[PDB]
Amino acid sequence: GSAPKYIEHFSKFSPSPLSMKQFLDFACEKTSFTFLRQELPVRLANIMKEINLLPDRVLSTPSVQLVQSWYVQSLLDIMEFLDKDPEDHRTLSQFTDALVTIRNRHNDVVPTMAQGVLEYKDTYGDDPVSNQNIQYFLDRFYLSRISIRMLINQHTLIFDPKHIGSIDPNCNVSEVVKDAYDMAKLLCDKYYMASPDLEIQEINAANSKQPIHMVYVPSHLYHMLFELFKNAMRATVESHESSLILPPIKVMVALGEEDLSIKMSDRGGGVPLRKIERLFSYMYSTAPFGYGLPISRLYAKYFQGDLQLFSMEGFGTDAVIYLKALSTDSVERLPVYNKS
Ligand SMILES: COc1cc2c(cc1OC)[C@@H](c1cccnc1)N(C(=O)c1ccc(O)cc1O)CC2
Ligand SMILES: CC(C)c1ccc(COc2ccc(CC(=O)NCCN)cc2Cl)cc1
Repeated sequence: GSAPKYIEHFSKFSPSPLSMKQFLDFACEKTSFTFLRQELPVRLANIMKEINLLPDRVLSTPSVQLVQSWYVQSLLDIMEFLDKDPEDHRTLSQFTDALVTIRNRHNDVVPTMAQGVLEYKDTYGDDPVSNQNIQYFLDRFYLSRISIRMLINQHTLIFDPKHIGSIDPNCNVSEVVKDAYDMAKLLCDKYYMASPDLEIQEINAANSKQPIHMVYVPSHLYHMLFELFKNAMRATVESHESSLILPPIKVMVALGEEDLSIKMSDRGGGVPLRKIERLFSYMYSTAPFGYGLPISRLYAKYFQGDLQLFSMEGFGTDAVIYLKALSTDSVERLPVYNKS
Protein backbone atom coordinates (compact mmCIF):
# COMPACT_ATOMS: atom_id res chain seq x y z
CA GLY A 1 0.00 0.00 0.00
CA SER A 2 0.91 3.76 -0.19
CA ALA A 3 -0.61 5.08 3.16
CA PRO A 4 2.90 6.17 4.43
CA LYS A 5 3.61 7.99 1.07
CA TYR A 6 0.17 9.77 1.27
CA ILE A 7 0.86 10.77 4.95
CA GLU A 8 4.27 12.18 3.83
CA HIS A 9 2.79 14.05 0.76
CA PHE A 10 -0.26 15.56 2.61
CA SER A 11 1.72 16.43 5.83
CA LYS A 12 3.84 18.70 3.52
CA PHE A 13 0.69 20.93 3.45
CA SER A 14 -0.50 23.16 6.36
CA PRO A 15 -4.16 22.85 7.50
CA SER A 16 -6.14 25.93 6.25
CA PRO A 17 -8.07 27.52 9.15
CA LEU A 18 -11.56 28.79 8.06
CA SER A 19 -13.50 31.56 9.90
CA MET A 20 -17.14 31.48 11.04
CA LYS A 21 -17.73 33.94 8.15
CA GLN A 22 -16.21 31.49 5.53
CA PHE A 23 -18.22 28.56 7.07
CA LEU A 24 -21.55 30.49 6.72
CA ASP A 25 -20.60 31.29 3.06
CA PHE A 26 -21.69 27.71 1.95
CA ALA A 27 -20.66 28.55 -2.49
CA CYS A 28 -21.95 25.12 -3.78
CA GLU A 29 -21.66 21.38 -2.80
CA LYS A 30 -18.99 20.95 -5.56
CA THR A 31 -16.78 23.63 -3.87
CA SER A 32 -17.12 21.79 -0.49
CA PHE A 33 -16.26 18.44 -2.23
CA THR A 34 -13.10 19.80 -4.02
CA PHE A 35 -12.03 21.77 -0.87
CA LEU A 36 -12.53 18.82 1.53
CA ARG A 37 -11.03 16.01 -0.65
CA GLN A 38 -7.75 18.05 -0.39
CA GLU A 39 -8.23 19.53 3.18
CA LEU A 40 -9.29 16.35 5.06
CA PRO A 41 -6.18 14.39 3.84
CA VAL A 42 -4.01 17.44 4.89
CA ARG A 43 -5.61 17.37 8.39
CA LEU A 44 -5.62 13.54 8.75
CA ALA A 45 -1.96 13.32 7.53
CA ASN A 46 -0.70 16.14 9.85
CA ILE A 47 -2.02 14.33 12.97
CA MET A 48 -1.05 10.79 11.73
CA LYS A 49 2.49 12.21 11.21
CA GLU A 50 2.47 13.31 14.88
CA ILE A 51 1.10 9.93 16.17
CA ASN A 52 4.13 8.25 14.36
CA LEU A 53 6.53 10.56 16.41
CA LEU A 54 5.27 9.07 19.75
CA PRO A 55 7.90 6.82 21.39
CA ASP A 56 7.58 3.07 20.47
CA ARG A 57 6.36 2.13 24.04
CA VAL A 58 3.28 4.43 23.45
CA LEU A 59 3.03 3.82 19.65
CA SER A 60 2.92 -0.05 19.98
CA THR A 61 0.01 -0.10 22.55
CA PRO A 62 -3.21 -1.64 21.12
CA SER A 63 -5.23 1.65 21.65
CA VAL A 64 -2.86 3.89 19.58
CA GLN A 65 -2.46 1.13 16.92
CA LEU A 66 -6.28 0.88 16.74
CA VAL A 67 -6.99 4.65 16.20
CA GLN A 68 -4.04 4.86 13.72
CA SER A 69 -5.84 1.98 11.83
CA TRP A 70 -9.08 4.17 11.77
CA TYR A 71 -7.08 7.23 10.51
CA VAL A 72 -5.37 5.16 7.71
CA GLN A 73 -8.77 3.75 6.51
CA SER A 74 -10.34 7.29 6.54
CA LEU A 75 -7.43 8.85 4.57
CA LEU A 76 -7.60 5.95 2.02
CA ASP A 77 -11.46 6.27 1.88
CA ILE A 78 -11.01 9.95 0.74
CA MET A 79 -8.14 9.31 -1.78
CA GLU A 80 -10.68 7.27 -3.92
CA PHE A 81 -12.37 10.69 -4.69
CA LEU A 82 -9.16 12.65 -5.74
CA ASP A 83 -9.32 11.69 -9.49
CA LYS A 84 -13.19 11.65 -9.48
CA ASP A 85 -15.34 14.23 -11.38
CA PRO A 86 -17.46 16.60 -9.20
CA GLU A 87 -20.17 17.58 -11.83
CA ASP A 88 -21.36 13.89 -11.53
CA HIS A 89 -24.05 14.10 -8.72
CA ARG A 90 -23.19 10.42 -7.87
CA THR A 91 -19.54 11.43 -7.05
CA LEU A 92 -20.93 14.13 -4.63
CA SER A 93 -23.61 11.78 -3.13
CA GLN A 94 -21.01 8.94 -2.61
CA PHE A 95 -18.61 11.40 -0.85
CA THR A 96 -21.29 12.46 1.71
CA ASP A 97 -21.74 8.69 2.53
CA ALA A 98 -17.92 8.35 2.84
CA LEU A 99 -17.84 11.28 5.36
CA VAL A 100 -20.73 9.69 7.37
CA THR A 101 -18.85 6.30 7.55
CA ILE A 102 -15.57 8.10 8.57
CA ARG A 103 -17.45 10.13 11.28
CA ASN A 104 -18.94 6.82 12.70
CA ARG A 105 -15.55 4.93 12.62
CA HIS A 106 -13.90 7.59 14.91
CA ASN A 107 -16.80 7.93 17.45
CA ASP A 108 -14.85 5.95 20.14
CA VAL A 109 -11.38 7.71 19.97
CA VAL A 110 -11.84 9.39 23.41
CA PRO A 111 -12.50 6.27 25.51
CA THR A 112 -9.98 4.35 23.23
CA MET A 113 -7.18 6.95 23.96
CA ALA A 114 -8.29 7.08 27.68
CA GLN A 115 -7.54 3.29 27.82
CA GLY A 116 -4.01 4.03 26.39
CA VAL A 117 -3.45 6.74 29.05
CA LEU A 118 -4.68 4.23 31.71
CA GLU A 119 -2.32 1.41 30.60
CA TYR A 120 0.60 3.94 30.32
CA LYS A 121 0.03 5.02 34.00
CA ASP A 122 0.31 1.32 35.13
CA THR A 123 3.06 0.28 32.62
CA TYR A 124 5.44 3.38 32.86
CA GLY A 125 4.02 5.65 35.67
CA ASP A 126 2.38 9.06 36.36
CA ASP A 127 5.45 11.34 36.73
CA PRO A 128 4.93 15.06 35.80
CA VAL A 129 7.06 14.74 32.58
CA SER A 130 4.73 11.90 31.33
CA ASN A 131 1.79 14.22 32.31
CA GLN A 132 3.13 17.15 30.11
CA ASN A 133 3.69 14.86 27.05
CA ILE A 134 0.22 13.22 27.36
CA GLN A 135 -1.31 16.73 27.77
CA TYR A 136 0.73 18.21 24.85
CA PHE A 137 -0.16 15.32 22.50
CA LEU A 138 -3.90 14.84 23.42
CA ASP A 139 -4.69 18.62 23.35
CA ARG A 140 -3.39 18.66 19.69
CA PHE A 141 -4.97 15.24 18.85
CA TYR A 142 -8.40 16.24 20.25
CA LEU A 143 -8.29 19.80 18.75
CA SER A 144 -7.41 18.23 15.31
CA ARG A 145 -10.32 15.78 15.82
CA ILE A 146 -12.76 18.62 16.76
CA SER A 147 -11.66 20.49 13.56
CA ILE A 148 -12.21 17.42 11.29
CA ARG A 149 -15.67 16.64 12.85
CA MET A 150 -16.61 20.32 12.18
CA LEU A 151 -15.73 20.12 8.41
CA ILE A 152 -17.62 16.78 8.09
CA ASN A 153 -20.73 17.94 10.06
CA GLN A 154 -20.87 21.14 7.91
CA HIS A 155 -20.77 19.12 4.61
CA THR A 156 -23.24 16.34 5.68
CA LEU A 157 -25.77 18.68 7.44
CA ILE A 158 -25.97 21.25 4.54
CA PHE A 159 -25.83 18.88 1.47
CA ASP A 160 -28.45 16.19 2.45
CA PRO A 161 -32.82 27.67 6.18
CA LYS A 162 -31.93 29.58 9.50
CA HIS A 163 -29.12 27.35 11.04
CA ILE A 164 -26.19 26.52 8.65
CA GLY A 165 -25.36 22.93 9.58
CA SER A 166 -23.95 23.07 13.17
CA ILE A 167 -23.65 26.96 13.02
CA ASP A 168 -26.40 29.24 14.41
CA PRO A 169 -25.93 32.75 12.95
CA ASN A 170 -28.35 34.12 15.62
CA CYS A 171 -27.31 31.94 18.66
CA ASN A 172 -29.07 33.16 21.86
CA VAL A 173 -26.44 32.38 24.54
CA SER A 174 -28.84 32.43 27.57
CA GLU A 175 -31.11 29.81 25.81
CA VAL A 176 -28.09 27.42 25.47
CA VAL A 177 -27.24 28.16 29.17
CA LYS A 178 -30.85 27.16 30.24
CA ASP A 179 -30.76 24.00 28.00
CA ALA A 180 -27.43 22.79 29.55
CA TYR A 181 -28.77 23.77 33.04
CA ASP A 182 -32.10 21.85 32.62
CA MET A 183 -30.31 18.68 31.38
CA ALA A 184 -27.71 18.86 34.20
CA LYS A 185 -30.59 19.55 36.72
CA LEU A 186 -32.51 16.49 35.35
CA LEU A 187 -29.47 14.19 35.98
CA CYS A 188 -28.60 16.02 39.26
CA ASP A 189 -32.25 15.62 40.51
CA LYS A 190 -32.14 11.87 39.57
CA TYR A 191 -28.84 11.11 41.40
CA TYR A 192 -29.00 13.58 44.38
CA MET A 193 -32.78 14.28 44.92
CA ALA A 194 -31.79 18.02 45.02
CA SER A 195 -30.46 20.54 42.43
CA PRO A 196 -29.28 24.17 42.82
CA ASP A 197 -31.39 26.85 41.04
CA LEU A 198 -30.02 28.99 38.11
CA GLU A 199 -29.77 32.82 37.88
CA ILE A 200 -28.66 34.34 34.54
CA GLN A 201 -27.64 38.03 34.41
CA GLU A 202 -26.79 39.55 30.98
CA ILE A 203 -24.42 42.58 30.56
CA ASN A 204 -24.70 43.92 26.97
CA ALA A 205 -22.08 46.75 27.43
CA ALA A 206 -22.99 48.57 24.12
CA ASN A 207 -26.82 47.85 24.17
CA SER A 208 -27.86 47.40 27.87
CA LYS A 209 -31.32 46.26 26.58
CA GLN A 210 -30.71 43.80 23.64
CA PRO A 211 -30.53 40.05 24.51
CA ILE A 212 -26.99 38.73 23.68
CA HIS A 213 -26.88 36.81 20.32
CA MET A 214 -23.74 35.60 18.46
CA VAL A 215 -22.57 33.41 15.53
CA TYR A 216 -21.47 30.10 17.11
CA VAL A 217 -21.77 26.28 17.05
CA PRO A 218 -24.44 25.85 19.78
CA SER A 219 -23.59 22.07 20.20
CA HIS A 220 -19.98 23.10 21.19
CA LEU A 221 -21.30 25.75 23.68
CA TYR A 222 -23.80 23.21 25.12
CA HIS A 223 -20.91 20.65 25.58
CA MET A 224 -18.90 23.25 27.61
CA LEU A 225 -21.87 24.67 29.62
CA PHE A 226 -23.10 21.09 30.37
CA GLU A 227 -19.62 20.06 31.82
CA LEU A 228 -19.42 23.27 33.88
CA PHE A 229 -22.98 22.65 35.25
CA LYS A 230 -22.17 19.01 36.19
CA ASN A 231 -19.12 20.27 38.14
CA ALA A 232 -20.87 23.23 39.85
CA MET A 233 -23.92 21.04 40.76
CA ARG A 234 -21.91 18.04 42.14
CA ALA A 235 -19.81 20.59 44.10
CA THR A 236 -22.72 22.72 45.43
CA VAL A 237 -24.83 19.62 46.41
CA GLU A 238 -22.05 17.56 48.11
CA SER A 239 -20.59 20.63 49.90
CA HIS A 240 -24.13 21.25 51.41
CA GLU A 241 -25.33 17.65 52.23
CA SER A 242 -25.35 18.50 56.04
CA SER A 243 -27.08 21.88 55.22
CA LEU A 244 -30.69 22.74 54.10
CA ILE A 245 -30.22 25.82 51.77
CA LEU A 246 -28.55 24.99 48.38
CA PRO A 247 -26.95 28.20 47.03
CA PRO A 248 -27.93 28.77 43.38
CA ILE A 249 -25.53 28.64 40.40
CA LYS A 250 -25.17 32.17 38.90
CA VAL A 251 -24.15 32.61 35.22
CA MET A 252 -23.23 36.07 33.87
CA VAL A 253 -23.15 36.61 30.06
CA ALA A 254 -21.07 39.78 29.26
CA LEU A 255 -20.74 41.21 25.72
CA GLY A 256 -17.81 43.63 25.09
CA GLU A 257 -16.21 45.05 21.87
CA GLU A 258 -14.10 41.87 21.49
CA ASP A 259 -15.11 39.21 24.10
CA LEU A 260 -18.36 37.38 24.82
CA SER A 261 -17.59 35.98 28.33
CA ILE A 262 -19.73 33.40 30.22
CA LYS A 263 -19.06 33.07 33.98
CA MET A 264 -20.59 30.25 36.06
CA SER A 265 -20.18 31.09 39.78
CA ASP A 266 -21.00 28.39 42.42
CA ARG A 267 -20.60 28.08 46.24
CA GLY A 268 -19.43 24.42 46.08
CA GLY A 269 -16.62 25.11 48.64
CA GLY A 270 -13.95 25.53 45.91
CA VAL A 271 -10.42 24.07 45.25
CA PRO A 272 -6.94 24.95 46.60
CA LEU A 273 -4.94 26.82 43.85
CA ARG A 274 -2.37 23.88 43.86
CA LYS A 275 -5.07 21.39 42.65
CA ILE A 276 -6.62 23.54 39.81
CA GLU A 277 -4.15 22.42 37.02
CA ARG A 278 -4.95 18.67 37.70
CA LEU A 279 -8.64 19.32 36.69
CA PHE A 280 -7.39 19.95 33.10
CA SER A 281 -4.91 16.97 33.15
CA TYR A 282 -5.92 13.96 30.97
CA MET A 283 -3.57 11.74 33.04
CA TYR A 284 -4.62 12.89 36.59
CA SER A 285 -8.39 12.71 35.63
CA THR A 286 -7.97 9.07 34.30
CA ALA A 287 -9.26 6.82 37.19
CA PRO A 288 -10.55 3.31 36.35
CA PHE A 289 -22.02 12.34 31.06
CA GLY A 290 -20.09 15.19 29.32
CA TYR A 291 -16.75 15.57 27.43
CA GLY A 292 -14.58 16.58 30.51
CA LEU A 293 -12.90 19.91 31.35
CA PRO A 294 -9.74 19.43 29.19
CA ILE A 295 -11.92 18.80 26.06
CA SER A 296 -14.47 21.57 27.00
CA ARG A 297 -11.46 23.96 27.03
CA LEU A 298 -10.42 22.68 23.53
CA TYR A 299 -13.95 23.55 22.17
CA ALA A 300 -13.38 27.11 23.60
CA LYS A 301 -9.88 27.39 22.06
CA TYR A 302 -11.16 25.94 18.69
CA PHE A 303 -12.55 29.40 17.62
CA GLN A 304 -9.83 31.51 19.45
CA GLY A 305 -11.65 31.38 22.84
CA ASP A 306 -10.50 29.96 26.20
CA LEU A 307 -11.95 28.33 29.36
CA GLN A 308 -10.39 29.25 32.76
CA LEU A 309 -11.15 28.17 36.37
CA PHE A 310 -10.57 30.48 39.37
CA SER A 311 -11.60 29.13 42.83
CA MET A 312 -11.66 30.49 46.43
CA GLU A 313 -10.96 27.43 48.65
CA GLY A 314 -13.76 27.51 51.30
CA PHE A 315 -16.29 29.46 49.17
CA GLY A 316 -16.50 28.08 45.58
CA THR A 317 -15.42 28.19 41.93
CA ASP A 318 -15.79 30.59 38.98
CA ALA A 319 -15.55 29.04 35.49
CA VAL A 320 -15.33 31.48 32.54
CA ILE A 321 -15.86 30.63 28.86
CA TYR A 322 -14.21 33.34 26.68
CA LEU A 323 -15.54 33.47 23.08
CA LYS A 324 -14.82 36.03 20.32
CA ALA A 325 -17.83 38.42 20.18
CA LEU A 326 -17.23 39.03 16.40
CA SER A 327 -17.52 36.29 13.70
CA THR A 328 -14.49 37.91 11.93
CA ASP A 329 -12.21 37.01 14.98
CA SER A 330 -13.76 33.45 15.21
CA VAL A 331 -11.13 31.44 13.24
CA GLU A 332 -10.23 27.74 13.54
CA ARG A 333 -7.27 27.20 15.91
CA LEU A 334 -5.53 24.13 14.34
CA PRO A 335 -2.47 22.27 15.68
CA VAL A 336 0.01 22.36 12.71
CA TYR A 337 2.91 19.85 12.17
CA ASN A 338 6.21 21.89 11.86
CA LYS A 339 9.84 21.85 13.25
CA SER A 340 8.48 22.74 16.78
C1 LIG B 1 -18.16 15.33 44.40
O1 LIG B 1 -18.26 16.57 45.09
C2 LIG B 1 -17.44 17.58 44.67
C3 LIG B 1 -16.98 17.71 43.38
C4 LIG B 1 -16.14 18.77 43.01
C5 LIG B 1 -15.77 19.70 43.96
C6 LIG B 1 -16.20 19.56 45.29
C7 LIG B 1 -17.04 18.52 45.65
O2 LIG B 1 -17.53 18.31 46.92
C8 LIG B 1 -17.54 19.40 47.83
C9 LIG B 1 -14.82 20.81 43.59
C10 LIG B 1 -13.39 20.34 43.77
C11 LIG B 1 -12.64 19.87 42.71
C12 LIG B 1 -11.35 19.40 42.94
C13 LIG B 1 -10.88 19.39 44.23
N1 LIG B 1 -11.59 19.85 45.28
C14 LIG B 1 -12.84 20.30 45.04
N2 LIG B 1 -15.07 21.26 42.24
C15 LIG B 1 -14.94 22.57 41.96
O3 LIG B 1 -14.70 23.42 42.81
C16 LIG B 1 -15.28 23.01 40.57
C17 LIG B 1 -14.50 22.69 39.45
C18 LIG B 1 -14.89 23.10 38.19
C19 LIG B 1 -16.08 23.81 38.03
O4 LIG B 1 -16.48 24.20 36.79
C20 LIG B 1 -16.88 24.10 39.13
C21 LIG B 1 -16.49 23.68 40.40
O5 LIG B 1 -17.26 23.97 41.50
C22 LIG B 1 -15.57 20.36 41.18
C23 LIG B 1 -15.65 18.91 41.60
C1 LIG C 1 -2.27 6.82 24.68
C2 LIG C 1 -1.84 8.25 24.39
C3 LIG C 1 -2.93 9.23 24.83
C4 LIG C 1 -0.50 8.58 25.03
C5 LIG C 1 -0.03 7.87 26.13
C6 LIG C 1 1.19 8.16 26.71
C7 LIG C 1 1.98 9.19 26.21
C8 LIG C 1 3.30 9.51 26.84
O1 LIG C 1 4.18 10.06 25.85
C9 LIG C 1 5.45 10.34 26.24
C10 LIG C 1 5.95 10.04 27.50
C11 LIG C 1 7.26 10.36 27.82
C12 LIG C 1 8.10 10.97 26.91
C13 LIG C 1 9.53 11.30 27.27
C14 LIG C 1 10.52 10.91 26.19
O2 LIG C 1 11.23 9.91 26.31
N1 LIG C 1 10.57 11.70 25.12
C15 LIG C 1 10.99 11.23 23.81
C16 LIG C 1 9.86 11.31 22.80
N2 LIG C 1 9.96 12.51 21.98
C17 LIG C 1 7.61 11.26 25.65
C18 LIG C 1 6.30 10.95 25.32
CL1 LIG C 1 5.70 11.33 23.74
C19 LIG C 1 1.52 9.90 25.12
C20 LIG C 1 0.30 9.61 24.54
